[PDB]
Amino acid sequence: THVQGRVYNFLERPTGWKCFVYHFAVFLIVLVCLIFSVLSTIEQYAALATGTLFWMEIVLVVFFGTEYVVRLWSAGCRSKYVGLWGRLRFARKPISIIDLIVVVASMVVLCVGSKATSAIRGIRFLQILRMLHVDRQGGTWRLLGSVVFIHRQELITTLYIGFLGLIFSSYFVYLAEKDAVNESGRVEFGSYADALWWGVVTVTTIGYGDKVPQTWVGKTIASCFSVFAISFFALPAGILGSGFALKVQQKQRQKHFNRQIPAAASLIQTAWRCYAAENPLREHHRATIKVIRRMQYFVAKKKFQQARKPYDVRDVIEQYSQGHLNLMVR
Amino acid sequence: THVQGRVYNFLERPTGWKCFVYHFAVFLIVLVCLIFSVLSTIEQYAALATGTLFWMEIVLVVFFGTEYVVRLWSAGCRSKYVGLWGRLRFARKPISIIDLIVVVASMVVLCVGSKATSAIRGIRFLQILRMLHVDRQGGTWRLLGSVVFIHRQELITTLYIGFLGLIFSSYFVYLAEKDAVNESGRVEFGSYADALWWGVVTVTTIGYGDKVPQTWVGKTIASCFSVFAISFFALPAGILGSGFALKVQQKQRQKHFNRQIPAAASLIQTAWRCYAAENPLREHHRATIKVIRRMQYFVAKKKFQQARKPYDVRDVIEQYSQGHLNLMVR
Amino acid sequence: THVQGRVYNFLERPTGWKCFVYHFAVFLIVLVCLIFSVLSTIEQYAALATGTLFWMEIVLVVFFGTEYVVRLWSAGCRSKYVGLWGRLRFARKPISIIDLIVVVASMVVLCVGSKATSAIRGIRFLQILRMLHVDRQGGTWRLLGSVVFIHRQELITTLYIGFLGLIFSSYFVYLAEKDAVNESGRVEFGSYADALWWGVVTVTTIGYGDKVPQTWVGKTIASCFSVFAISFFALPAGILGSGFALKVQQKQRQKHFNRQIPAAASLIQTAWRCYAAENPLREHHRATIKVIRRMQYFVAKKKFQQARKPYDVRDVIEQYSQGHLNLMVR
Amino acid sequence: THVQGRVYNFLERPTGWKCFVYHFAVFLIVLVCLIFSVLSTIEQYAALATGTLFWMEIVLVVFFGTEYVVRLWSAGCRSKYVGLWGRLRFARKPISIIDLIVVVASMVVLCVGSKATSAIRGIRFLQILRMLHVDRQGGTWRLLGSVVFIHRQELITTLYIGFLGLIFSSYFVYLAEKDAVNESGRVEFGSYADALWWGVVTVTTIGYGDKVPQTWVGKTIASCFSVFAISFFALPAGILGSGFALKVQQKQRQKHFNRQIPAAASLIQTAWRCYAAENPLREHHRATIKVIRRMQYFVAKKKFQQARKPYDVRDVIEQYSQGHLNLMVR
Amino acid sequence: TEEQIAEFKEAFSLFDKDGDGTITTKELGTVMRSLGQNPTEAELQDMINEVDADGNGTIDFPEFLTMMARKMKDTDSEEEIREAFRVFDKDGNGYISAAELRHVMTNLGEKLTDEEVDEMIREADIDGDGQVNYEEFVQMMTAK
Amino acid sequence: TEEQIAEFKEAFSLFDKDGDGTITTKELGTVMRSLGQNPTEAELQDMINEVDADGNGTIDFPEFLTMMARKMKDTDSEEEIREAFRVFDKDGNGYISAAELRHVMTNLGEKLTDEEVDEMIREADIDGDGQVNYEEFVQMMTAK
Amino acid sequence: TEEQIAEFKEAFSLFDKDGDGTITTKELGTVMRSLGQNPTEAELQDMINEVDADGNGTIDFPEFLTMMARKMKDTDSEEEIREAFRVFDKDGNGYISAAELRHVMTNLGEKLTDEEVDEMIREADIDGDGQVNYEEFVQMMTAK
Amino acid sequence: TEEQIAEFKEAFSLFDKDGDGTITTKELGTVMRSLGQNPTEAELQDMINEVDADGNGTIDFPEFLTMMARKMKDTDSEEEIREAFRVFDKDGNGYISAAELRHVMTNLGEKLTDEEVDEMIREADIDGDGQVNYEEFVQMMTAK
Ligand SMILES: COc1ccc(-c2csc(NC(=O)[C@H]3CCCCN3S(=O)(=O)c3ccc(C)cc3)n2)cc1
Ligand SMILES: COc1ccc(-c2csc(NC(=O)[C@H]3CCCCN3S(=O)(=O)c3ccc(C)cc3)n2)cc1
Ligand SMILES: COc1ccc(-c2csc(NC(=O)[C@H]3CCCCN3S(=O)(=O)c3ccc(C)cc3)n2)cc1
Ligand SMILES: COc1ccc(-c2csc(NC(=O)[C@H]3CCCCN3S(=O)(=O)c3ccc(C)cc3)n2)cc1
Ligand SMILES: [K+]
Ligand SMILES: [K+]
Ligand SMILES: [K+]
Ligand SMILES: [K+]
Repeated sequence: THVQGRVYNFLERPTGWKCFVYHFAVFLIVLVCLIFSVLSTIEQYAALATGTLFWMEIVLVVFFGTEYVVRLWSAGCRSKYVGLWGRLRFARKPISIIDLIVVVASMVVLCVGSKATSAIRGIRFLQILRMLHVDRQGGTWRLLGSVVFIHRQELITTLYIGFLGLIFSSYFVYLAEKDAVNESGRVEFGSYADALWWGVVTVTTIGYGDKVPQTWVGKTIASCFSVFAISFFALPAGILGSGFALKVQQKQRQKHFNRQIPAAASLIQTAWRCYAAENPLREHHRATIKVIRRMQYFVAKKKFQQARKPYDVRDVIEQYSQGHLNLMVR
Repeated sequence: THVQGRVYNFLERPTGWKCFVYHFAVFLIVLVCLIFSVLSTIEQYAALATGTLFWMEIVLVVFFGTEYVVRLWSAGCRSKYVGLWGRLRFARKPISIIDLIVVVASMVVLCVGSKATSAIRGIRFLQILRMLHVDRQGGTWRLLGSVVFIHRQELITTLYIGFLGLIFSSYFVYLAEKDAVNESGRVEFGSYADALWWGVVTVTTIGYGDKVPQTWVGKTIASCFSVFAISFFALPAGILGSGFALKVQQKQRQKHFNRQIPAAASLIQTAWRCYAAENPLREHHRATIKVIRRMQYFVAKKKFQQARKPYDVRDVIEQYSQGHLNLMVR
Repeated sequence: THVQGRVYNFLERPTGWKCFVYHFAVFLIVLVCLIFSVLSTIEQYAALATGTLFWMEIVLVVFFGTEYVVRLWSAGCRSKYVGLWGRLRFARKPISIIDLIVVVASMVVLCVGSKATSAIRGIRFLQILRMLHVDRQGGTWRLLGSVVFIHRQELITTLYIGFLGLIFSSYFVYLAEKDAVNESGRVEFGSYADALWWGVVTVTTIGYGDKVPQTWVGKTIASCFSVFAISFFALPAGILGSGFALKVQQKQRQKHFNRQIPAAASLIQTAWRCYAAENPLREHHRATIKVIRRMQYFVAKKKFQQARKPYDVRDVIEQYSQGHLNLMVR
Repeated sequence: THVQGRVYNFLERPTGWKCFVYHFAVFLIVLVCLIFSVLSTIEQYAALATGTLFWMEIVLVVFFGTEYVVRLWSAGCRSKYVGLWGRLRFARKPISIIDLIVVVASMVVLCVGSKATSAIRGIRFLQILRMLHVDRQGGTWRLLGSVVFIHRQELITTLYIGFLGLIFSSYFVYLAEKDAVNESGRVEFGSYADALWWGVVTVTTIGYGDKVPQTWVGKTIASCFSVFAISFFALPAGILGSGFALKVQQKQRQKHFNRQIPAAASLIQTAWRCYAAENPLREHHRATIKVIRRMQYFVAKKKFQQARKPYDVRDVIEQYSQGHLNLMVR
Repeated sequence: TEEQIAEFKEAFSLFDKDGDGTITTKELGTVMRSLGQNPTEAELQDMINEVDADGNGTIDFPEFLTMMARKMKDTDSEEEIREAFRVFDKDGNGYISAAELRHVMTNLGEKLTDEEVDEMIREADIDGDGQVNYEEFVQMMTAK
Repeated sequence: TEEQIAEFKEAFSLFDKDGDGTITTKELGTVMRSLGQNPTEAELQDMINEVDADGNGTIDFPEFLTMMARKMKDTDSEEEIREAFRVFDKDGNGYISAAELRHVMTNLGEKLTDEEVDEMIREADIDGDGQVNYEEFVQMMTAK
Repeated sequence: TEEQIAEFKEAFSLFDKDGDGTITTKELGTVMRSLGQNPTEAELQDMINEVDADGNGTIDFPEFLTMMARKMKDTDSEEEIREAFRVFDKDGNGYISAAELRHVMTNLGEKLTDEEVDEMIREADIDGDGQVNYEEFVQMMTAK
Repeated sequence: TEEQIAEFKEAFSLFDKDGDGTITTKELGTVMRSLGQNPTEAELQDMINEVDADGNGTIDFPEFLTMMARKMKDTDSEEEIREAFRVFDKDGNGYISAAELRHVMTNLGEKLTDEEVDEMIREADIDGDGQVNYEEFVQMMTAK
């Protein structure tokens, strides 16, 4: 039963090229099933589509059902989840419960609906809700949430400020434009809600053009605003980008050291052996075991040394600070 | 009268979860009262709203009046403000005077207005002006102002340059498009003011579409401009974001050391004691006081050491530079 | 004739608050004269404006003429420009020649034009061209040019790439949309030039809306493009911002050391004195001169030390690297 | 045959001012030929253009044919490509094969087409496809690809997230706006595809304005979306910019050391000589060779020292860490 | 050393108010409250979460003999304590005056009795100047 | 030294199962598989991609005499090996207990026989405390 | 030392033009203006804002005896002064010539009398080369 | 030293082809071109833009006696030259073999005569191994 964890990490901790194209393929399947949900809403094509979305749906539901059950069985390799109670502790997690309700509700709809409005009205949301199924472990969302929580203060700040700017400048605009009538005879700014829509659309640099001011006062304010407030709805981008990058680097750094350890262990685990070459043609077996012990040691030494090199600046300074300390003893 | 400062920092230096949800709740109250000021300007709903905004207004005014008076009383814990003169030195500050005029002018309007146009015309601005009441101490604005003052030069620079680009390119456009007539028969560029509106709307990436050039010259210029000037209205974002982040980090750093001190003090404040275990069943009381002195010392030592670790790189280098110096003595 | 350089740096190397508000005031004058050039192009107001722009113009021209002549005279404090040949080397510089042609051409127009179309048609461009007069020395433009030249490669790169993306995607769009006819009966994409206008307006996030595609192919391409190319017209912002900031910091750093030197000099210039207290009631004059020498020395020592502190990390490491070296001698 | 590599690096590894303006000139030629392909699609001017684009085309094709053949011949200086097999290994590369098919297909079209629709329909794409010919070696694209591959994770992340936001918010909008009818009588949101177009146009800050929601629900969602998702389509800019900059710096650094080496070599290559001044008027020839050996040595020493200075911080710390180590021996 | 390894064990269980080999962590809070301390429960718990290397809560001097078996005077505790002054270092030199030193000893962390702080620096202000040299105090406490 | 430079060459070609001056890289994988190792081919190849400075695959002790001619005890291999403990340094002091040390020697990289790990630290836990001083082990291995 | 602790106090109050124990900060500006200095008021104030550790403005040599009680020759003032040359260090070696040294001593901060600068380096240019070794000048000033 | 300070001045003006105290910078390019060098004019100019501390172009050994008056063997030129190998340091140890060393001495900067490079390392490859210890070469050149 070595296969258990094998397929597990083939499914749940994927790495390589095989499992990769597997996940990729299933993703593409999902995406085309969606793009048929798309062409379903178009009357020109709402017939053939809603048809093949009754076969393709069943294909996918059974596919996923099996992939799920097999995943669940192969969740024993991880002791935390071994045994029925652990197993339940598994499906307790978000992505799993999502896949569950997807699959079972597809089964529901296709157990009653097949004998068509509510059906498709739900099927679309399922085809949409499934995309979650690819990011099998959530590193994406965790990256995000961390970066935010870190920078929570900056973000709140700029949000508060932009919000206020919006509010005030929009009120003033409303006051300045509420009478005015478009050349098409109508009125754009009847209320503060409309002005506030304007503000949103404006301060974030979309500018549909459905609401534009006519008066010199309104244009004046809108100009000043447009110049001095848009920036508070465009910081988050730079912030978050820098955060992402930094964090990835931080991580792969840490990974460097997690690589560092095993070699440190193996070095000595080989040294004690080659050194301890006297107490594990029997004598020739002994000679050869000694020779290989020696060789391996010679190998480790180099591999350790190469895996102890200064990833960065802090590393060097720690090292040589420590040498200085060693002198502080001497 | 320990409660005085207790409620004070419950109101004015909040931290935790209780005072948090307090401030949060009052914020939500404010926000819905606003969103009814919103639906007040809509004739469909301008009746019920303006009604309940006569009860909810009184609720809030009295709420705030008491919160204010109690805050003021509880401003004695801080000596700077103790005594009538200090108290006056309190209400002298911006956010307090804002809350004051809010509350009293609500009282005014509701003392005369109740016996309806000017009333609501002012009430809206109050409901808007109140949002200031949440940021109880202004860290938001101070962050902002500092970051600016720091980067004043960059900002002025890009402003000046963008301004000029605007000016010149708009004049040229005016020259190139002043005759032209829209296909709807009208003329978009009659003056330089209109061109200048175009420029604003353009260089900052809004593009309503109410003013667009027709001639090959105008399109040429607008293209070059649109490519080579928009960037000077989008730097501030990156700048300010980086500034915010940096400053927050700088601060929490400093905070690390402000944490560092107390432990340094307590360590010795315990050492002298345990050491000085001879000059503060009386003898058993003495034995036990000695034992606890010793234990505490053992505790401090570790806590200090852990609270003296290298937050960052500058710290390590200072430390070991200093060790080197100590050698410079030796 | 100490006043010469005095007024010079009051005019040409300004610093403080007086000269500041001077330059500021003249700036505001310029700006309002412009904003009347604005309201000149509006027929409602083209009468009074063009009038007062005949008095205000003369005011400014004479003002500037004198400010210029006096500046020129006060350009002797700087030896490089002393003597007629140097003086000529002065007006040879850009901002000066600009002010010159401004003033003289105002004089021209007002020497012939007063005895009205061509006149105002030129006056507007002068009122516009004058704004250069404030940045008296050009640090703005130099900052810019440096930052660019540094980052020339990145910028060229993103420009080339965005250009190509534009080209290709626009051609494809043209092919896909050239037949199509707007619901208003007309055709937006008749040529490649129109498509290319679309592209410009699109990839840089303006989106007027005057040209939009109708076909599934065009929308497909425009989507992909809009997602994967806009970023190459928005990098320059982040780049340039970071550059600006960095450079300012670099400069003020350097300034730290330029401050560092004088103190280093004065320290010793006082040490040799106090030390050399024997070879410059005469004896009491001697005693007092000695005492003040000593005091001053005690002052320098501290001021130097405080002005030799580690602005940054590189400074500390240089210092203590150097201590290590000093050991390398020992 | 020293000229071989001479013209080669004049063509393929250009540096200086001559080869520069060469490449620049040919670029401008290409660009105007394009801008006539532009004015070809305009019926006002589709006659003269398509004419001169029959002469200019032949000019360019022959120009390029020769430049190509000569380049190919001059590709021997590089041994890797010497000999027919190497030569073939040359044209195997992308930019070369591109130039090849450009030139030969121009020849095709002008060998059959001259005896006009398909012709010009292809010629336009050639005039477009040629621009590749300038970046003679591809540093542009390589910079790009590297920076990406580095930051692949961040980018994928933000893409996935923005994609989802798009999907969901657009579905909800569709549900909220599918009935609504524009004031012009028509319906904007008939399908999910239209909503999805809206989303694309919106979340990336274009906002044509061809599709706008009317209902309070739609505006609500669009607002929240517009605020909280646009940022995931604007990170890439900051990321990529920082990447570019960093990489360029990294490179020129490395270049510093690649400069460092030759001097290290020459120093000793001169030292051994001047030192070895006894075993290479013959004696006066010997004296003079000795003198020049000495002088050169004195030159190197300084040049090396100046070319070993600390580009940056890591350099200093490595150096003095190493001095410390040298002590670790002592 | 063998002259205290025995009379120390008697006080060792003196916290349990019985003969069990139990430090009596829950009862040390009453031992001290009777001594006149009356600490909190978190401080009571942290007192032993590290003072007792075992980890139980009541111990047979696995570390209750080690804590006593730590001279608290060697070089390993002469620098950690010297750094604390360096927190209060400014322009160096062990400059501290009785002024700032009294300012601080009586304001931060675990303050002293005014008579404790007054006569604490007394032995360290022998010269009577405003520079309480640290080397003057550690040498006094080097026997800790 | 001259007493082993000869009997060592005999075992030198003992891997080739013949008299060729060949380390027999492809056949060392069978030599060890018969010894009871049975390694993989990548490990077999890396064993000699650096152990043999020549670079061929079968060598006349260009380095097969150099690897033996490396005492593996000098100062050049006493710090590289001391740093590995420093990976497991935390609060310093060569604190490591038999507990963490056994935890680790039997879990990572190339683990030992439980009897190998148990008696390996035995010589390094002479005092019986939970601090296996590294200086106590290298001095034991300094003759490596 | 006891031979100057007395005749120094007489000059101590010589600034007040009276017998008050007052440094006469406001009157030192006239004392020097009569000596031939005529400084500004900010310089007059900074002269004592740190020279007098008391902080009043007129003092009974709390520091007016300490400033005199600072040899101004020990190692604590031999490096701070040696760093100033290092500002003018370039290629090291105490290379400074009489050329740059005169260039500087007479242009920056508090310049000398041309006769002061000419004969100041005279004692430091004994070898007559363009390298005024700093170690040659501090040893001359080490008695400061 | 006094035995060469005279016969050296004769060769000093030997570049001017006359008795003027002129290094003959424009004529050294012909002196060497006749020696068999034939350098460029920029190299000719840089040869003296720093070798001659004066700055004229023809000098009366202000530095033409200083360049000779620089032993070129002291510690100030033993580290600057040792760092160049450290450029070629990799895994340290002065590992360089005759292989890489010949690879380099004959490919970069100012290459030697194959007979110069072959016998140059000859004295530094006494042991015949592929590790030309730098300390073996500087000691050979320490008399430079
Ligand atoms: C092109 O060169 C530029 C462009 C912009 C800047 C820049 C720095 S700080 C800044 N805005 C701001 O600091 C804020 C606050 C001051 C007014 C302008 N905005 S507000 O509209 O959001 C706004 C408006 C009204 C209320 C009640 C709250 C918030 N604008 C600097 C240089
Ligand atoms: C997509 O790749 C790009 C895109 C842009 C750049 C880039 C660097 S610097 C820059 N503009 C500029 O440096 C300024 C100044 C030079 C002209 C263009 N702009 S101006 O219109 O504001 C402008 C126009 C007219 C006047 C009187 C003042 C200011 N544009 C580099 C790469
Ligand atoms: C929201 O998440 C995102 C969004 C965008 C990116 C990203 C990285 S690199 C990149 N584009 C690019 O690298 C370039 C080149 C590849 C195609 C897309 N663009 S092209 O259209 O200008 C373009 C198109 C056609 C031609 C002939 C030249 C240039 N796009 C990554 C993540
Ligand atoms: C002006 O001040 C601001 C503005 C924005 C932010 C900020 C930080 S994180 C963030 N969005 C986000 O984190 C994502 C995820 C949470 C909802 C909002 N967006 S989502 O719409 O793309 C989106 C929507 C729906 C689905 C299914 C996926 C993705 N928005 C912070 C401060
Ligand atoms: K837009
Ligand atoms: K935009
Ligand atoms: K629009
Ligand atoms: K728009």
